[PDB]
Amino acid sequence: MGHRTLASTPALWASIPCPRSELRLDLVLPSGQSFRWREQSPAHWSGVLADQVWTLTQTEEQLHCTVYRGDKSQASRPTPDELEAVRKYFQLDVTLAQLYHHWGSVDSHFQEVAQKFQGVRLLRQDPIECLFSFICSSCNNIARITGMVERLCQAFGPRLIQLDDVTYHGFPSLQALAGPEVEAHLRKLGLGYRARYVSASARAILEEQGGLAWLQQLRESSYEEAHKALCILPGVGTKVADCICLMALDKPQAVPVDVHMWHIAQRDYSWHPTTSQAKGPSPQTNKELGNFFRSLWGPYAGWAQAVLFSADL
DNA sequence: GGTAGACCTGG
DNA sequence: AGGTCTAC
Ligand SMILES: [Ca+2]
Ligand SMILES: [Ca+2]
Ligand SMILES: [Ca+2]
Ligand SMILES: [Ca+2]
Repeated sequence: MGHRTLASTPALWASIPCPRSELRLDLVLPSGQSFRWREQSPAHWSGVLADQVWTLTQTEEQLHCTVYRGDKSQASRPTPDELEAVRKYFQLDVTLAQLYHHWGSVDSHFQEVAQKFQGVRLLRQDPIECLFSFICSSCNNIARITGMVERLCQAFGPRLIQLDDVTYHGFPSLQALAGPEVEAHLRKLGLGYRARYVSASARAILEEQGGLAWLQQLRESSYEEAHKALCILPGVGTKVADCICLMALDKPQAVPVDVHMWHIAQRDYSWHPTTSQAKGPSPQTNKELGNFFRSLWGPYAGWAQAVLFSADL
């Protein structure tokens, strides 16, 4: 049959209690957090989650999930253990109603816009996927990032299943990305200079930093200590490190600063740098702007940012 | 020690 | 969407 819909094969879906006010798929899944989610049917989002493929759709009160067991298994509704993977991914224990309240309390501007854009939360992503996706994000549009990431997974990622005319692949290992002649191969896939960064970082982690554990144990480390460590890797500067911290390493206070931020900082908040004499973006001033919004929104500043970014782009 | 080049490209 | 490395 291939890609399932809620109407098409109703016995195969299981529901996770979640109102649209807590999660809007259409606002989080395509919004440049993950690049590997596709809306194959209208309102149905298919992607790879915990090394299986899932199709997600939502009604007013429920989030509907189905998982694609292969030719190995018979068709089954998602198990409670399987569904806890989905819950974990979307970090539903974090309650947006409460966060939106707190942000709207201490920021009148937020109140105005966040009323229109609810359900904008942050995914908890695998650090590897996240790192390499955002290494490729340098000087890059979401569309081209999406293609680069997709091509990279087809090339070096294990085959999961085929639905319709789409072959879902897992995100590649450090071993695959550290393999010989990978950079050359990735250039043929049009990553450009990012090809060198992918290979160099995969090798840097495996051969110098002590492997996958190093990257994963940056979850337990502080935001300060995790950011310093990521920046050692080739291709990883301040902005990429903040993205990884915020989307993979459980640092909600991380505020990745780009010119989009500055536009928002000036238009909406009328913000000027005080410490640095420089009036434009720099290492000093971006450090301020991150601190400013952490001061303004507090520990979940990064999540609050996402509501504003999802309002514009 | 904050700034102006090169790096890839789809344009 | 447009950041990271290198250079003085
Ligand atoms: Ca994995
Ligand atoms: Ca199953
Ligand atoms: Ca794929
Ligand atoms: Ca670096």
